[PDB]
Amino acid sequence: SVSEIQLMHNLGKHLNSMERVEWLRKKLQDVHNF
Amino acid sequence: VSAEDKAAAERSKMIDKNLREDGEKARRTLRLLLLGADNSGKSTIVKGIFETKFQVDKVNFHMFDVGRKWIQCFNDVTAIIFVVDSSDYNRLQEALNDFKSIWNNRWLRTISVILFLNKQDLLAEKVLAGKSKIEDYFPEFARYTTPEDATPEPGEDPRVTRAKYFIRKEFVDISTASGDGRHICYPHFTCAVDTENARRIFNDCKDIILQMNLREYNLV
Amino acid sequence: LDQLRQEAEQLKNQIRDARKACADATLSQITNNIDPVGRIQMRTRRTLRGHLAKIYAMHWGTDSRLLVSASQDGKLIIWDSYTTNKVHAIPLRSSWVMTCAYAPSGNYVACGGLDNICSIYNLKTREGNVRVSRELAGHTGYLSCCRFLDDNQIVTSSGDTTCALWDIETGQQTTTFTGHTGDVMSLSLAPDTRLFVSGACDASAKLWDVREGMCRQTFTGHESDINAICFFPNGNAFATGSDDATCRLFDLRADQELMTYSHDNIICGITSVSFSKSGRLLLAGYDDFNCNVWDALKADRAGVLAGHDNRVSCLGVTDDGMAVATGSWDSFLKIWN
Amino acid sequence: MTKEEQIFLLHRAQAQCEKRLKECLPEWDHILCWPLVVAVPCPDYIYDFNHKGHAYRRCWELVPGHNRTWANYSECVKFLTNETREREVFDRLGMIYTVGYSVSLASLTVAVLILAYFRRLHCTRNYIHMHLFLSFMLRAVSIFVKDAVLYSYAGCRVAVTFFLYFLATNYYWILVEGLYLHSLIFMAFFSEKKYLWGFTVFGWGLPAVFVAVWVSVRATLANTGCWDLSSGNKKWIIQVPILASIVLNFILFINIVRVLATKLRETTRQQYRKLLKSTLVLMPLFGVHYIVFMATPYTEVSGTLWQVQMHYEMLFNSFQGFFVAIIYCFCNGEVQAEIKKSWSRWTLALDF
Amino acid sequence: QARKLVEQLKMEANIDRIKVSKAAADLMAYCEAHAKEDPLLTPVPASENPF
Amino acid sequence: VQLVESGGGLVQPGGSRKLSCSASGFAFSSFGMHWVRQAPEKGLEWVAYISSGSGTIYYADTVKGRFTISRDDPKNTLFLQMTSLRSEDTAMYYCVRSIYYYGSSPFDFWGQGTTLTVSSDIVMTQATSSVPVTPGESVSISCRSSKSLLHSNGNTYLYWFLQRPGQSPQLLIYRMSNLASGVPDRFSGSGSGTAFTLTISRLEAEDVGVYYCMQHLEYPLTFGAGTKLEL
Repeated sequence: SVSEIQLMHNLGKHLNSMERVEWLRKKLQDVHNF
Repeated sequence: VSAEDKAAAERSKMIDKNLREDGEKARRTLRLLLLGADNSGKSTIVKGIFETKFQVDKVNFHMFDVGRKWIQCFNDVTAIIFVVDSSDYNRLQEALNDFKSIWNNRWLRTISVILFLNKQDLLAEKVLAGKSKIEDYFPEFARYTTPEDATPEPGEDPRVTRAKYFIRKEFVDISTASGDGRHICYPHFTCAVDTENARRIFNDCKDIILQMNLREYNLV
Repeated sequence: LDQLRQEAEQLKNQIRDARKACADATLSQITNNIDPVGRIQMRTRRTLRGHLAKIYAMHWGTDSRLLVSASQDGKLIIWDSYTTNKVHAIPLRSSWVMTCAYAPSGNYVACGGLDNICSIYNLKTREGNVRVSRELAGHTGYLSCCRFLDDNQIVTSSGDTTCALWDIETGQQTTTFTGHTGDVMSLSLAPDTRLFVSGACDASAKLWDVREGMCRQTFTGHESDINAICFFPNGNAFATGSDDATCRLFDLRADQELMTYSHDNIICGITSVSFSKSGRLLLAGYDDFNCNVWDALKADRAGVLAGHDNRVSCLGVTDDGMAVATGSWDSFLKIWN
Repeated sequence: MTKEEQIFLLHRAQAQCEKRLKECLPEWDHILCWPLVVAVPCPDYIYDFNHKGHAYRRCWELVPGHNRTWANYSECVKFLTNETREREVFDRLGMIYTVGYSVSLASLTVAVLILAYFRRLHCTRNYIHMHLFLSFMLRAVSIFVKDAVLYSYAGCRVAVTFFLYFLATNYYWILVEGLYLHSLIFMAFFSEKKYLWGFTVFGWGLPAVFVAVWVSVRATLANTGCWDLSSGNKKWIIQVPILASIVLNFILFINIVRVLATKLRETTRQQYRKLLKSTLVLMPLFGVHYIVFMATPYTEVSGTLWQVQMHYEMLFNSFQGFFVAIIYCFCNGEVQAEIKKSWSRWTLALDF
Repeated sequence: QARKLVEQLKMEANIDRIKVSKAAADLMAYCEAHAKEDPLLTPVPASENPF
Repeated sequence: VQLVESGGGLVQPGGSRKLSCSASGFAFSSFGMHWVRQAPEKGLEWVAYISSGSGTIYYADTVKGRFTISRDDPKNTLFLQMTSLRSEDTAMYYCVRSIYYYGSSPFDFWGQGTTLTVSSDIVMTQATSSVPVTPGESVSISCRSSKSLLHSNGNTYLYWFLQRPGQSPQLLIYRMSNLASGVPDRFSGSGSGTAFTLTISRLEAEDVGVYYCMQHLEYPLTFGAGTKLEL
């Protein structure tokens, strides 16, 4: 594979999963307050 | 500008177009300088200035024979075909000195010489006869022997092979005495009947161009 | 034979002694207390393109505006340097041209080289085309230089160690000049067209009378071939350039070398030489791809013409002293001023 | 899945929970819809939750000392990891190619100017070198622009499109270098001006062909985000032609090295040093290092193979321009003579 | 032949010669005579220079 | 050098005709070509011009749009296509060769014309329409222009032609100062800005006709009224 492209694809997926985890992490906190 | 000057500039542009066309047509040819002396078949290799044109494998060659200033003229030439006579031994040293002078020529430091040794049949016949011995003209010949593993012949005489290789060694180690690798001497044999001379010149010119390209790329 | 050789040696010794006593002082110590030129910086006002190979010869016209250029591509080009236009494109029969000349009238141009033939081309004629007028044959070696005397007289030098005068209409040799041992490489006609000097590979220069046909003087100050020769505008001296990588200024009324121009870093031979209108600047063109402006009086490099990627082959000046022209092996002719 | 998709799914679940209520008592806690110790399976619409467990409630029991409902979500969050290991590796790989493309870009900018400011060095060889040196610089600049837009809409989809194009051109002008030298060694007195047309159209045009195909397919079938996320087997429309460029260049590299070994033998450590020198200086031009990991599949970021690949390629892909700019421009004999001749001309100017 | 060589040498020897100092003076005098008319030595005004 | 012209004849108004000039004796391909007509009794009028290589063409506003000028260099011919003929187009038409480069003499050769009968600009004028002369005397003919014909390149673009009875115009002096080939040295020209004179010393027979002065600084090429000399 082309490593330069793969790094962009992997970095994008990493950040996509991080934002999803940040959202769910915040959503769980609301459950704690509920 | 005036209309006269506009027309003059148009004429100049047409002249420039014609010059470009002529240069485009003439760019492809490869030049060659033919050097040597009398009784050497210099002018009998291929079948003011006696320029000749001949083609091989769609590649055009322009050989120039003149008749050492003016050597400056052939400074950007593909190769120098230096023909020598190796049948008469008295002037063999004269031919060696001429080869030395041309090989060390300042204008020709980067020009590879396609050295030709002509009339090898006469040399072989003289070797068989035994009337004249190269040792009488070059004593080191007496102390010379042909290489064991570097003698490809079609079934010729060991004496003839030894003499031919001695003369070739003299010329070649004159060539490599100080060459620095910027140009090479290509030795060959001609008997005035061998028609495989244009092929040799073509192969040696291809090798010269290849060596120049590699030197540009530093590969060699 | 032995007596003849002894007499020749005695006469040579007498000549050396006579010309040694006449040298009371030296031009070097006569021209020390003058104003040096300084820095001769010249810019390429025009650069001519159209020549697709090495330029070997170039000669100005009488009007200081039309110039012929002969190059190894096998073409004589007439340039109008004022508008950088191409007035004519003359195809040569032989591409190994080493000299060219412009007729003083402007009706004709001359070209010569390795073919031993000086071709004359009629420029100003009806039908609106430049056409070959006369081919001068009779030289045995290659032609080194050629200069017109008039519409019917041209002087040439060859590599057979000779110089000749020709009648173009008859196309016949009117006088043959003999005495040079090596190949003659350059010739300069006097301003009065009565004498001309020639230098050869024998490292000597000889002065010839155009009419009589005799060698009036012979000069020896070089230890190598002389490649270029130029008459002073005064006509009473000249300059030679040699493979020695040195120039030398000779006189005629003193019969011995006057000056030598050399530099330690200069080991390349002199390809061409010419003089400005005043004769104060002997301009030389070398193999190191540049030209030097040697003060002929002081013999110093007062300037450099460094714009050529390859060896400078030809170097001339206009008849009005307004511009210089240099042609080099880079296939570019350049007008500097 | 993505953040936006998850937010949409949670909103759909909230509406569905409301519908159930209209049709202890059920209630919505912003994640789950508990029924009427009560244990509920971990919701299936939360991507990062552990679906092998459940959340425990008490029937609803309030938090002692507070007025908030009590629930236990420990099981669903078992797999969540606050680990920065993967991101740190990404950042380090970002630093490697940023430095290498910085020096590679800086040196090739000088290399292009030198081959242009000297009309002496104007041949079909240096023209091809000029285009290659330009492809290297454009590829480096594309990465900087793509990095500054993706990580910092049609606005960000242009940076990705230029990235995939100017990258593909560099791999294809590296191929032209090898193809030119191949023909320059294996074709007898081959025409040079005629081939300069094909090389320039092939070195810039063909990369546009399958990159323009990428834009069409992404805009018709996967028009989402900045196109910086793999959409399945779409990546191979760009990479496969680039991977072909690497294999073909390797094939040419062996031939050139092979022949150079024949010549040095048909002219001994003194011979092996020469072949070694020729091979090493001829490797950067051909991109020989690309062959090692050209066939590496998409592997786990924490894996060992992935770590070796990225630290290897991000170092030698980014520094390749540096080597090409020195071996072929600054180490060329003709180039050095022009610098010395130019310096002498300037030195003669100082002689005033 | 040697006879022609000796004859030419005698002819060249039996000529009028002046001291090199006077020839140098003549060359300097001519340089000064044409000194004020050589644009290649003193640049001419840009309006007068054809190029 | 010959420029033989064909065409002419009777034509009904509003028709079309083709005039031809066949050239033989010079390098046609390197020569520009011009057309010049002459009314039944008036002076000369420029019509068209085609440059070498057919890269530049000019016409006259009087006939622009309806005339076309072309050339067949391999055939060594010059063509003038006419369209929408008017009653003012009845004249005698001439073809002229003119090569352009430094030191050249444009309008060097004219030709014998063909008769056609049908059933702003720089201005120079000739004050005298008739000037009796006697053999052996000196005659000075001056003609002035609207503006200065001197250019930045130093050329004063004035040309002199003589038209003897039953003959085509022949050039005498070009660029106001330079003699031509085949013309006796007795003719000369000179002048300064806007003041142009032509001198003939030792006037002889065969020098009787109409003198026309022309300019070439910028198109259209305008002719003078014509000064006629009578015994």
